[PDB]
Amino acid sequence: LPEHWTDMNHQLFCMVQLEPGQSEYNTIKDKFTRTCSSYAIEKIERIQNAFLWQSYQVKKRQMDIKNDHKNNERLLFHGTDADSVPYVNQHGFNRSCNAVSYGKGTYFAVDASYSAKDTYSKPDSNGRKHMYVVRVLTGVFTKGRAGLVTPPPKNPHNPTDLFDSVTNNTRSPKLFVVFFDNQAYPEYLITFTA
Amino acid sequence: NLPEHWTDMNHQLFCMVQLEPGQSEYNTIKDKFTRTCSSYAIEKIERIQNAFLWQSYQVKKRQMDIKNDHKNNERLLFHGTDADSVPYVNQHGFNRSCAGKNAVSYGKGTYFAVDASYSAKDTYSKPDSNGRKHMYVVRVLTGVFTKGRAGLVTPPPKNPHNPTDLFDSVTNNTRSPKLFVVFFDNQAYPEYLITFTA
Ligand SMILES: O=C1N=NC(=O)c2cc(OCC3CC3)ccc21
Repeated sequence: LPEHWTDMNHQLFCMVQLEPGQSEYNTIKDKFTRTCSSYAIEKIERIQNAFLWQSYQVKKRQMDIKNDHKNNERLLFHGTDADSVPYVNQHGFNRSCNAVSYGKGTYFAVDASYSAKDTYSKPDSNGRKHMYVVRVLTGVFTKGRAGLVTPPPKNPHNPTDLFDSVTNNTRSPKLFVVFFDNQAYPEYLITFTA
Repeated sequence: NLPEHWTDMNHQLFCMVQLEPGQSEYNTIKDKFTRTCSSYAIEKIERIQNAFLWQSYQVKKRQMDIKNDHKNNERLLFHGTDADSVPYVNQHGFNRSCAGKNAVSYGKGTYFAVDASYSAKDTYSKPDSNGRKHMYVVRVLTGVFTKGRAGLVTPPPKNPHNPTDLFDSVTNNTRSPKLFVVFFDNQAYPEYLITFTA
């Protein structure tokens, strides 16, 4: 389990509220405020989910072998409604659960501002919005298209050797779509307001 | 962590191994199959050695074994499919996003049968242009299960007031289970591919 995690008293799930002004809080706050400096942060919580982390690290080791190099991982944003937060904290991201123009997967934004739209981070009855900071195994990617259920093949002559993810634009990506469980680890939950 | 009876794959991550009749491994799968499908004949039985699917599956099994209270979480079940799906299942396993609607739906997931006779239906194991039918024998993490419902995209909660604490799978009938539905990747390991004909 990672260094920066705090002790869980032999439990396998904890949401840990970060201390404002310490290094970890400042790093995550800066990634958000790059594009969302007009929003008010109520809190940032570290997601310590041992089972999700295990399953994700296994996928990461496998993708590092398959792709014959590292650099398979990116930090991305995911806005969601308050009713989905408990599910994501416990079970992560489920493609089976908005527009799906680049395929039937889970969508992650490069910019917090994109995930901050009310259609994604729906304001709850008290006006609070929720956005995850997500470790995503984007790996080797191609342009997506409507109706994909998995990424395309890297060569139609080996139809089972797939891209790891798809994007809106391969030269200047602003979103990524992954199509498999455990390709995304929800690392921080930001609670914020307009 | 690959099983010690697998054949050497020489740094490769995937191998299909043809089993020999007379070996206990071939004969127990043949018996499991013929118990309900004695009218069909087996062409061959291949052991699926997929290092990546095995690792992800064994991680999910250890997690369910920890979470559940000394349960037998794992059953050996059947899955009939078309020849066009065999290369994908062999490499990537069972994808709920590719699943057909079942004639009796207990949820939107991947279906597994207790009896080979059910998977032997032409609806599931579609005969290819040479008349070969294909059925996987599958390690499935059924865990703790309940009767499913056609609307499900995940197993239901055990308790409505704790919506995130889920059953592991659903069935058609908890007293006499004949099918299981799983809603997550890496909850099933395709262990053997049976090729068979009328
Ligand atoms: O942050 C997000 N949370 N949920 C989404 O569905 C989502 C979707 C998304 O791109 C969808 C548009 C059609 C290409 C971007 C971000 C998010």
